[PDB]
Amino acid sequence: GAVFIFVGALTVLFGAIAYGEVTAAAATGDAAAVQEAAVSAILGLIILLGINLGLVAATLG
Amino acid sequence: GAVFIFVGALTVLFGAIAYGEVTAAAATGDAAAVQEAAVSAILGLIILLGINLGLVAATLG
Amino acid sequence: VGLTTLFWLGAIGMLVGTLAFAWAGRDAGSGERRYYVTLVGISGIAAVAYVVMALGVGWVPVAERTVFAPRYINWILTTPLIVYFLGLLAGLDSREFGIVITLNTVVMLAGFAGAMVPGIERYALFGMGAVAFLGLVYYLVGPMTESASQRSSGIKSLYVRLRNLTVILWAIYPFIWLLGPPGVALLTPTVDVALIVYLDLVTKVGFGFIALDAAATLRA
Amino acid sequence: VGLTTLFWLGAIGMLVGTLAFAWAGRDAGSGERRYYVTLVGISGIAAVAYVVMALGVGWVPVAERTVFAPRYINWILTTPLIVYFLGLLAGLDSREFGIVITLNTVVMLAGFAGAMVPGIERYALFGMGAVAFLGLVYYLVGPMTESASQRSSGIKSLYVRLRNLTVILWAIYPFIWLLGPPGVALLTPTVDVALIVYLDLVTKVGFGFIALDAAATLRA
Ligand SMILES: *C/C=C(C)/C=C/C=C(C)/C=C/C1=C(C)CCCC1(C)C
Ligand SMILES: *C/C=C(C)/C=C/C=C(C)/C=C/C1=C(C)CCCC1(C)C
Repeated sequence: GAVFIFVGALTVLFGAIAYGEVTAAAATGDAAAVQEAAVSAILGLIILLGINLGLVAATLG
Repeated sequence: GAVFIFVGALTVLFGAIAYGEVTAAAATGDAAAVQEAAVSAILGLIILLGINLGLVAATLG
Repeated sequence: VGLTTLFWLGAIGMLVGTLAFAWAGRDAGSGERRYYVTLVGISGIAAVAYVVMALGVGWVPVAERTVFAPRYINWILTTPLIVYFLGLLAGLDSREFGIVITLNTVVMLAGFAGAMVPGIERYALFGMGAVAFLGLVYYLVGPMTESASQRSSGIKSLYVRLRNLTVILWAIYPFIWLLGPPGVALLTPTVDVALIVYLDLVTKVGFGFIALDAAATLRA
Repeated sequence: VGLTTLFWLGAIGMLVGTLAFAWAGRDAGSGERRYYVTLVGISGIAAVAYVVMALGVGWVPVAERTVFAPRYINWILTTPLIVYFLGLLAGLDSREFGIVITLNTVVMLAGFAGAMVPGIERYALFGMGAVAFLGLVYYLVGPMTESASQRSSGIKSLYVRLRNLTVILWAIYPFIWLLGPPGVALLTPTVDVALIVYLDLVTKVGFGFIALDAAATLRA
């Protein structure tokens, strides 16, 4: 039951990291750079879902 | 056990939607617009994790 | 994808649920029929609401955003049916049922009114919806769980599983209200619409499938 | 956050595991000690590798990207210890253990060599790593699961749980290789590093905690 708070909190931490790269890229005015950072954020968050689900399935399945 | 393929496939579908908004915003050269689309993608993907976990916990917990 | 594409996807997913629930229902007894009929109303009403939005109706401008009236109207109509389904499982009394349906309706009405208010006072209406929702969760996990614990093991087990699905996923909707167009508009209209389609589908159709799968195991 | 901040977080998480595993280990019998020592080596080695990267050492330029030598070197050293831990649980034979450690090592060596190759032929090396990994998964879910099924219920239960954690999460690493700097570089260096820190921590420290929690329940 705590595994869910570990996963939920790690996800926000990862989100904050991804958000930082988007805003940093934004600060340049280079649209392509923000896109690059955003594509990385999206793939990373999808991968993160797999990791969290794997962890959850593995411990509670 | 299939619930995991429902969740995994829905996540990629959602990712593709978010990716489309990022590339569309990118096509404008407006960095702030890509940032806007990317921030939405990140929050949306975090929320999506909650939904998927809720579904998984609820059916297999 | 556009908004209307997503609305069409919502409508179709709801139709699939409705068809599945109607057909699973040809196999039911006197005491069972009400469950299948309730699932048909829930998904059937949501299916029509999604057609309405897909057809471009009820897109209400509020300041610089768009709130979907049929979104909230169909919640108002269908969430009491979901609470009814749960209360039937729990074996709820006439009076206590009135209490949960009231709390439920306050949530849905407050959120609809809030989405409609351009000014900052929409957050007070949200706040009232949120407090009512906490009261709703209390009944679901407290009194209603106590009632359900007195029923057969198969019924108790389905109640807890649908209760957990309901409590966890319903808790997500207010965050989408706050982050989406009704609140601070950090979610694009499209992402907002996609999340609600998904959530609507799981809380109605997923909920229904879970019920279908347990009902089959019990009678047979 | 920067790369070095993430490396420091990796090092600290691994240290926390190592400390927890060492201390949990003061309570163990002759036949138990090897499990705790193995967990200490796994997390202890990874802790040092993360310090090395955090201190800016082993950042190897390969074309226009940076591959972290200590990443792959510490996998090479620690993954065989993880397979060893699993094989002890499964009750594996001398010969079959040699087979899984070999397959494991081929995966890690191929991925390290591939990360080092600037040209397109790095994907052939990846491919060889991937085929070996499928062979590894086969032993884990086939022969090794068959062996484990002959042990006490508590041991069988821990093996299956650690096996599932291992099979699912290890399967994610190659996708990160393909999408990150070693492959098509769609993940930024930072995101790549964050995902691997998380994954390393779960497959070592999470794995260990799961084992600690079951071991306590069994002996006592
Ligand atoms: C089929 C539709 C479902 C299950 C809709 C559920 C919607 C809610 C639980 C909404 C909750 C809200 C709050 C708790 C606060 C006020 C805003 C709302 C209406 C979005
Ligand atoms: C503590 C470290 C762990 C558990 C590292 C696990 C790493 C892997 C399972 C890597 C797998 C790879 C492939 C299957 C294909 C080739 C590329 C690799 C080395 C990333």
